[PDB]
Amino acid sequence: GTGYDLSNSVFSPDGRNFQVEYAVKAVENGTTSIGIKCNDGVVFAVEKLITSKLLVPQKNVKIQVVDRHIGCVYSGLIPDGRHLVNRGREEAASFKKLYKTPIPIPAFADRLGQYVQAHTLYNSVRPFGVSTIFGGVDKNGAHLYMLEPSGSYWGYKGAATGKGRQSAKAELEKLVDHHPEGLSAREAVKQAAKIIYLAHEDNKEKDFELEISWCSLSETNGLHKFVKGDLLQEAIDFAQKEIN
Amino acid sequence: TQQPIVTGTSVISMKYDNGVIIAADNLGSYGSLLRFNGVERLIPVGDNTVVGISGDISDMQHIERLLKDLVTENAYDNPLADAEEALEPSYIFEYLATVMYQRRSKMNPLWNAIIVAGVQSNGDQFLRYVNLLGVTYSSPTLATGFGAHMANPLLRKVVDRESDIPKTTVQVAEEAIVNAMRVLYYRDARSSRNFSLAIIDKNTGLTFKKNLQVENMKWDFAKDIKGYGTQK
Repeated sequence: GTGYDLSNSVFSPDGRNFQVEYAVKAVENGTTSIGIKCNDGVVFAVEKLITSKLLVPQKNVKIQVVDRHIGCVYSGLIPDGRHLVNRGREEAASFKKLYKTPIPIPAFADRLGQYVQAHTLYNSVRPFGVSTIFGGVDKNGAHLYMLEPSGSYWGYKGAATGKGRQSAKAELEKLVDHHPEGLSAREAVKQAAKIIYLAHEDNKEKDFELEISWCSLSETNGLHKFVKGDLLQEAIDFAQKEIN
Repeated sequence: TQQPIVTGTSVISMKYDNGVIIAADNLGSYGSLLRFNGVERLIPVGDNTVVGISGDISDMQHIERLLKDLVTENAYDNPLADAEEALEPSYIFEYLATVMYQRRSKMNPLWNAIIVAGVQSNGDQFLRYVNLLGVTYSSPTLATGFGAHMANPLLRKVVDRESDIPKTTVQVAEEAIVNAMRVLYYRDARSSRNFSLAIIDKNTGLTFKKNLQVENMKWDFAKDIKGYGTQK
């Protein structure tokens, strides 16, 4: 309403920053983005909508890499989403030089959430308008976070954001109940795809493109790499099979 | 103003018809004391280039992260880049040239003698020298340091000019590399028996052999020799 927005660092008598909550409103309007934790990896899946037949698909991603082992995928406004991964990239690089070991996955969550926080702290600069699901495999195993534009991060077994986030979490809800273990890496590829099919029944106007990436201990060798080919076809056949 | 502390000695290399051979002894020498042994000189950068470094081990490690970060950077800002806009020797070579020149002009250089050897995306052999000074030249045979003087004239028989690259095979080149290593073990006090040897090919890729030894070490003429020149 009126008062205590116009700025993002002015409290109200309810203790709540208005501008920042509208930051979360921006993330809803963006595309359906999900990430799945497994006990040996992590799998990232995305709905990159097809906005024309003049678009070139699977050549514009919302997947980005951090170091060579941390996957990232964003919801919200697309170039804001670029900018925050860029920050990630400078920290990855810097940490790796000084200590000569990769960025730990818990270490990463702390550091990102703090830049988000320096921009919610000053009245003068805007906050971020994107969420970032991220994680990978390191020496202390797989771990998965989702970072809110509010300044907050938590561990998750399955994290979802975007418009079709209501449907995707409902499917993820089955995934936790049914496997306490978070599911094997291989089946979670075909799973990651299924959820995005059922969640594009809320962005049904347009066409979509599924791109999948993963980081797995014994199958992507602790490093991040794209999922392609026969594996990709299978994730598609599986999703398809079960929407029908 | 820097003085080197622990230094590596010598890198030898030459062209062949299907790639390049880069090799050097494994050693960290603190002056008179041969302090550190098994100190890997050859850092592979991607899998289509090996970058060899002799000189200061301090600046060796420092470059080792910056090259690994050069690939990590290539992955950044693109959907693919490891075969799509694949990495080339040419990028490394100039990256290294700019940095060492800038640091030398700030009067606190990077103290190395560098051989970049790989095969391009075009497949054309790339073999070029870069150093603290900022010197750059491309030659059919290269060697750094002491090997520059000593072992290189042996490699210059095998290939004289640049139009004599296709007459050397992988077998011919390698046999000569071993011969150059034999010379260096003998008559350099800061060479070591141990050596690593990377063979870069365009139709096969990287085979990297570790911990080879010099064979056919001749010393049976030494028993016969007596005195300092005159034996009373």
